[PDB]
Amino acid sequence: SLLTEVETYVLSIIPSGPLKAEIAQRLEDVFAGKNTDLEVLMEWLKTRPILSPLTKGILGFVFTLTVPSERGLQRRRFVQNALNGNGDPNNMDKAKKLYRKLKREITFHGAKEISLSYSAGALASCMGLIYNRMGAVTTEVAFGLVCATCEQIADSQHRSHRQMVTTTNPLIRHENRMVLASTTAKAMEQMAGSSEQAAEAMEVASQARQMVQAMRTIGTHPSSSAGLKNDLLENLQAYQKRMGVQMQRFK
Amino acid sequence: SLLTEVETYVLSIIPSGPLKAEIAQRLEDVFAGKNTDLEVLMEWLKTRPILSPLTKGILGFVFTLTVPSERGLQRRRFVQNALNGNGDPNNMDKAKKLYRKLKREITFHGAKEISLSYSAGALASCMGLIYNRMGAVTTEVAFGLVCATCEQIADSQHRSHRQMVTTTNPLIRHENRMVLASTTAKAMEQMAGSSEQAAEAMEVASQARQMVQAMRTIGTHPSSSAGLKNDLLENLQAYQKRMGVQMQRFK
Amino acid sequence: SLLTEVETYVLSIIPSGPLKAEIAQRLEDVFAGKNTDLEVLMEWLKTRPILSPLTKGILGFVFTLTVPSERGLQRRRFVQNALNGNGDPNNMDKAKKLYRKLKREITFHGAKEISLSYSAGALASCMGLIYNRMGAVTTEVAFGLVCATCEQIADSQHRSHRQMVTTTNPLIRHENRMVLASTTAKAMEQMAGSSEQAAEAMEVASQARQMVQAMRTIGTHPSSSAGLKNDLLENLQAYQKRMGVQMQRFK
Amino acid sequence: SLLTEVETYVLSIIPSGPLKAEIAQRLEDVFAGKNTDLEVLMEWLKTRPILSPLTKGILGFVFTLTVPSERGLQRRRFVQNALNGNGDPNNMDKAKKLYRKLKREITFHGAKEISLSYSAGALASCMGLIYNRMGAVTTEVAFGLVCATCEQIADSQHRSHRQMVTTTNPLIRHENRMVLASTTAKAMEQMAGSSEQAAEAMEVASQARQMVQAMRTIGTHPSSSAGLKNDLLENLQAYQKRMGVQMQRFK
Amino acid sequence: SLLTEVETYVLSIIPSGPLKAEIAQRLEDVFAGKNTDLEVLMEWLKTRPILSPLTKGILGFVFTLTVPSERGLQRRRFVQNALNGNGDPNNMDKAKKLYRKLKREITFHGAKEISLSYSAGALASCMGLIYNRMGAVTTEVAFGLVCATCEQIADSQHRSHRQMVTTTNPLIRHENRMVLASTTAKAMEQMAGSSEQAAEAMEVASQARQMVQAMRTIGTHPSSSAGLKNDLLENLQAYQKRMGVQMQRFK
Repeated sequence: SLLTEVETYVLSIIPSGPLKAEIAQRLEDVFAGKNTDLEVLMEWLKTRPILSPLTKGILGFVFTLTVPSERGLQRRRFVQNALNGNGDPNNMDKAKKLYRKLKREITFHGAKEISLSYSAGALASCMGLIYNRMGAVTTEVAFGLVCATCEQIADSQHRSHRQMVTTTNPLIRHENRMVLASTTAKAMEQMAGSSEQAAEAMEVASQARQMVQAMRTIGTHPSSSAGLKNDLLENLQAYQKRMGVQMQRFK
Repeated sequence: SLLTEVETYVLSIIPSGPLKAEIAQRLEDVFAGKNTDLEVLMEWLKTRPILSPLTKGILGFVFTLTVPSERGLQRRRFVQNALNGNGDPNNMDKAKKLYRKLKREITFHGAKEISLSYSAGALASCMGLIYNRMGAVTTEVAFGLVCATCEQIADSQHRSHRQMVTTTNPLIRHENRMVLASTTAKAMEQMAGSSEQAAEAMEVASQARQMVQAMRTIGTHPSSSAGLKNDLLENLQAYQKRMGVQMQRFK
Repeated sequence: SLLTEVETYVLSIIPSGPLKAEIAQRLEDVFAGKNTDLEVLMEWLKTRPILSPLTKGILGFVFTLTVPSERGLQRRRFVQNALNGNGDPNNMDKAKKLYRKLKREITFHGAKEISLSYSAGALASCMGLIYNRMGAVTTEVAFGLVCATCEQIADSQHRSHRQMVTTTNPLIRHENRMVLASTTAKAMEQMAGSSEQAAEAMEVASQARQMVQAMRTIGTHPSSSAGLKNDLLENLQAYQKRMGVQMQRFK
Repeated sequence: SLLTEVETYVLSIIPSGPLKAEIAQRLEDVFAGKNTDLEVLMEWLKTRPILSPLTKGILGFVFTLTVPSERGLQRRRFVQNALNGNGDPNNMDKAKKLYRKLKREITFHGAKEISLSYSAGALASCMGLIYNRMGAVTTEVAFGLVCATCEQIADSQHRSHRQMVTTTNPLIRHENRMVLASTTAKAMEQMAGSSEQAAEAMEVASQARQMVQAMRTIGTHPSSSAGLKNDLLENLQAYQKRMGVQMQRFK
Repeated sequence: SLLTEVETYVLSIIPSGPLKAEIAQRLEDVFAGKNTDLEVLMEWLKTRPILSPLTKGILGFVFTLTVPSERGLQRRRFVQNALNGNGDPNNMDKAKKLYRKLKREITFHGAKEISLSYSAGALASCMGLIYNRMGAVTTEVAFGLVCATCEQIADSQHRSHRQMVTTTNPLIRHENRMVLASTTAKAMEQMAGSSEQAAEAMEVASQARQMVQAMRTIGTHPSSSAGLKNDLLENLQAYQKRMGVQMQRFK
């Protein structure tokens, strides 16, 4: 498919959080064709929290093609300013070399290959060029390009969140055990509320949010959070395993 | 048959999604002869999301012949501009060589053979020529041509989605496991709602949309989605197997 | 028909507004033959707002032929001055070449063809010549000429409102969202007042005129009008859809 | 359209306030053709509050063309003095270069293009020239010019209200929170009075005008207005959201 | 906006009290355009209580431009005498340097910038110069100047009410607790009288005006007013919180 190969190369560049859980409803209802509007979506996406201007741009290049109409309205400025890359003079023709190449392709992987064998930042300049003409580059090709633009990025993270240096301090490794549990427990309040019982594991999750409120409220020793996530899951490995979704995945 | 050999060569060029699930209702109700209009259909098809201008053209060449009347109205422009191919001077006569050949045939496969033994892009120029005269080429022949025009395309994809290069990153292979499940689970909410129970597998599918909302909401590790689609199907391999449609097909 | 092929080639040259909604009642009641007078109509048409002197002329050449009598009164001057084209010496005979050609035809499309294969401005000189003799050119032929004179114009706009350059500023794209809604909402006050309820959507439309009065009265940010028309229609997609006319056409 | 592309390029140069909410009723009833007079309108527009003499001039060049008659009365002086630009000798011919160019055009965007590729202040000199002859420049062309004259202005603001330097003082940032709320609350008294209840949110808005009267009456600390607009909207996000217009737009 | 950026730079220079609560109704009804007169307003503003002659002048320079007419009457003398600054010979040309600069600008922030990069008292001399000619300085520019003139002032206070030296005496810190409460309680009598109950918190506020009358009537010890404001608010944190405006803002 082609729409389950674009959300994948688009949702993998966004940080993890309720932003990515909302965007993935907009992208969903955009493809399906619900009653939606663009300038609503582009304003909601310009005010946003943490998001690279490049990443606010790609999602503007996406929602402008996918939407059920050819509005052709004022090409919004946060995108056109985002995809130039602060005007690098050394790729103005390189993008045009690519824009004139991609004008010839008709399939998806034909473009993603050509665009991968290319720089990691001049692709945006082509995307900011297609965001001004969009005349002979069909949308399948363009999705081949953003899937390359966003794969050069996703590899930038995979070479980063693997080259990390884990922490030695206990204070920080105490809070990480509290965050993960207080976070994981807030989800389980939601994953259960849409179920039939919603009364045995909504509580087992709430108290592990209270117990974490207490440690911060008491100044407890960092040797107390040890085994807090995995001890939460075990207590609702019965209710929220078959009367819920599943477990041994959140850890 | 002849109408179950035209939807096949027309629905195989369109990307996969709710577009193709809607088009295949328009093509259905067009052949059957329900109360339908053309300029409605041609406007709805001009505003559309991802679709090659060539592919917006073929479907205009189809719906103009299949519709229960000979309107002969203004030959809409997105088609006539789409099927010329940006005016290639090297096939103006080659199409006319074909247009004068196809004028002689009376059967379907007689045209699809002749049109296959020919270029992959000059066929459109003939189709844009039949879209201006349509005088001695019966509709059976024309359907022989679009079935060739769209088989040269469907082979272009089969030589593309087989020459692909699978991904190595886990972030991207984490999202693909979320998309496929969140997508597959949205269908099962629909394939069940038209059934008698609609209450055991509509939930088993909804929670696997919630559990996927949680991972994005938590930033879970990419080793958690492993076995999420096939683990969904197993939990409604009982309800949505005999009280539904069938399974072990979606994977 | 012949009168539904003259209002079409005459109402397509007039700008959009209450002028065109009034003219199309005069042209209607002229053909039907209601109790009407000419010099009333020609005075009302000389004082008018935005209208090309050429376009004030064609409508004088129309209403003078269509009216239920052969007055033959003083050929009013705003027309005769409008159709000469500021006295081009290079078409005085070309029009007379056409006036002597059109004297031979008896059908409509026979004239519209001959007059199309001709200049875009010497046609008026023929029309200003027929506006002085009108002796052997039957009215069917003359309507063949104005339908050509006004098709050379309507193509001038189609090559203009398609070659436009959309706006980038938000202030201007903020007001356009206010105009379209405040305009569209004034119509819906009228399209509902001639109905049975006239009380649920007359209000839903009035408040969206008040909310737009407020933004101008407050100096609101240009990211507030986003989704104002389409948000209006949705709120009276229930009342003014079946207890009214129809929708999803105004957008 | 052409009248929804003139109010947009005319209402975007006027400051925000009840002036712009009144002008946009005059421009509305002028196009529609209600019983209106010019010298009333030109006197009402000469006495006015804050408005650039240039901006008082453009609206005189507009209302003189749009009005349902060709009065041709004494060309009022606040316009003719406004559009010369204090007699710049370096554009007397440049305007005449433009006046002789625009005499040839028949469409709208043909003029707006030509007039954009030109100075930002010599356009007025052409407009003050058309305000003295108005002989071969049709009104469509002239509206193409004011839409350019007023786009050179609207870009002057967009390069100004974006280059602003936000305030650091709390006293000033205390009053801005009071103005916006006391202003926004006065509108909501009006947007509700034309509704059925007009009794739950007319009060919720009035008290937030009283609470702001109190701070000025008490000399309250600048850390009290923090969250006053958005706290107002929340209290009538129930009444004045569906029994009114809409919200989350005024902020 | 431009009128919600002038009341802010004008109401921030006036002391806090019923003066500022009245002025902010005059400025409001001036912009909106109610039936108002100038010489009424300028007399009411000349007799006034505490107000710097400079501050009585700026508000005369404001109300003279904002008012719906061009009276051009006798330039009232309390302004013209106020804005010269007791005739400083060392800025007669500096203002004229500014008056000739500001004659060139057309936008607001363009003037406020230029006028900020300038003295804190020669701005008035320019304002007293514009109060005599007002010929080529549009009102938008002038409002750019008073917004600078009054920002040099508002910073003078922010460098004053922050450099204060708090009091050590208890007698004075006893009365301040009585004033704030007796003042705050008089407002709450008003903020409640425009509500539905006006009977539970109008009394809770009146008695805290009586209890303060008693201390003055008894000569009570300064350790009795401690916790009088915050103890008042708590007793009508129920009535005058949802059946009123809001609280925890007055402290």
